[PDB]
Amino acid sequence: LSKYAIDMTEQARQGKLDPVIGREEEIRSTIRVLARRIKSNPCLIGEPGIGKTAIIEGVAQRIIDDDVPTILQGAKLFS
Amino acid sequence: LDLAALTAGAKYKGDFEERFKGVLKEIEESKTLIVLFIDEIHMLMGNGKDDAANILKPALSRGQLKVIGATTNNEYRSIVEKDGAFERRFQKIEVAEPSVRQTVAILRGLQPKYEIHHGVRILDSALVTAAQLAKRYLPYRRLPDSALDLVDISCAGVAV
Amino acid sequence: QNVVDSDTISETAARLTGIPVKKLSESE
Amino acid sequence: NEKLIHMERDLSSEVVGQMDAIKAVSNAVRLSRSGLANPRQPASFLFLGLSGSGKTELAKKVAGFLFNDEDMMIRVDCSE
Amino acid sequence: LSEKYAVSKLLGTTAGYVGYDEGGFLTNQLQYKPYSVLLFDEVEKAHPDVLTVMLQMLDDGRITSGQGKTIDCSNCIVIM
Ligand SMILES: Nc1ncnc2c1ncn2[C@@H]1O[C@H](COP(=O)(O)OP(=O)(O)OP(=O)(O)O)[C@@H](O)[C@H]1O
Ligand SMILES: Nc1ncnc2c1ncn2[C@@H]1O[C@H](COP(=O)(O)OP(=O)(O)OP(=O)(O)O)[C@@H](O)[C@H]1O
Repeated sequence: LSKYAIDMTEQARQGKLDPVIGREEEIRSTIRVLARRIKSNPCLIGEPGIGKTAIIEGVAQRIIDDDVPTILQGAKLFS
Repeated sequence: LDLAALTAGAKYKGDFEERFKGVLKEIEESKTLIVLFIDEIHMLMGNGKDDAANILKPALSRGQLKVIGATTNNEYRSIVEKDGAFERRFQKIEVAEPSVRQTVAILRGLQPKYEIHHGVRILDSALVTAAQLAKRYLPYRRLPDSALDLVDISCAGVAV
Repeated sequence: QNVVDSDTISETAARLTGIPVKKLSESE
Repeated sequence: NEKLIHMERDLSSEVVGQMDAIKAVSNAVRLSRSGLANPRQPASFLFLGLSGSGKTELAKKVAGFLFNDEDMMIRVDCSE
Repeated sequence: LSEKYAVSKLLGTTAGYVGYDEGGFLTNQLQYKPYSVLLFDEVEKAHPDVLTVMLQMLDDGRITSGQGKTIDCSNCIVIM
């Protein structure tokens, strides 16, 4: 994936991806969906400038910090 | 930045990103504080968006990639209506026309350029009156240019 | 120059958003 | 107990006076949430009065009350 | 002012209709210039439908355009 995708979880592990605050529900919702069997592909829909990409950086952070399910604890997240 | 490399320089479907993405990455680091700018940023909305260079740019906005644009107020309105995204990255900076007296001040700064350009002397009163003339008789033009046109035109008149 | 709640936010915002009503100028 | 049962009091607190209207509303909202309002029909009312009477205030307070959000309301300019 | 109103004042062309110069005269001026003062000349002869829609700014200082955008410049001053 070199030159195809950015390992958000590595980058956040290394800092740079400043911590996401107040979007814990969006992240939990993302997780509830990722952990589904049906349509497990959540998407963030809303006004621009509210931190939608940032939420995902938050997802990466949550993954790095293992506040995610088994399937995500052993996972990576990319941009 | 824009129009040439971003449009004339295109034959293939990925040419909105080839060269464009290239330069965006070329300038991210080390080579001093490179700032690109767009004089005719109206294009950067895309005709129906479709990432015609326009989305890749803001997509990378989390860092570096410092660019200053320029648009008229109505073009601004149009790129806003036709995009909804670059606006989250770009700061709207309002530019007001100068007063007549201020216009004269720029005319004075510019006066010797015109004397040189045309080989003619210009009176300070030329500049003063040009600016008030313009306010009075050129309602469809802004003072900076209008006053300058009166100067550069007069000078050209004499040059001929 | 500890970022000032009032003067900094108001002034920098005013330069970009106008809002003269937020200035609270000594020239009142 | 407050959410529909003593709605009259919540509405009275936000909308003072207009007790007749408030009681008419109270019956309406109770039918809509008890499920008795027959499913064939959304509850609907015509609020008539004088300017400054609070007739739209009451409707907004109903949205306030029912959704905990007065901005829940959708407005329609029927005169335009 | 005629009943066509839209573009020449506050609303602008309903998006998708020809003429992408939208509310140029008033709304866009506020869009561009956060706030200023507006003067409504001889409102007696303004088209009635327009007098009515301009109420969205008169109170509940909202400014929703045909652009699908909203300015809401309640910071302005209006004189009729
Ligand atoms: N809740 C938050 N906690 C921490 N940082 C935030 C938060 N919300 C926004 N930010 C910061 O503000 C910026 C907004 O990021 P982001 O690029 O997601 O905006 P956006 O909503 O995605 O708009 P767009 O879809 O155009 O990127 C981020 O760079 C992030 O650092
Ligand atoms: N009984 C009341 N209790 C509390 N506030 C009230 C009451 N009656 C009127 N108001 C106030 O009056 C305003 C709303 O009044 P009202 O519902 O009569 O609007 P209106 O005069 O019909 O305006 P519109 O020209 O849109 O109909 C609110 O700002 C509200 O605080």
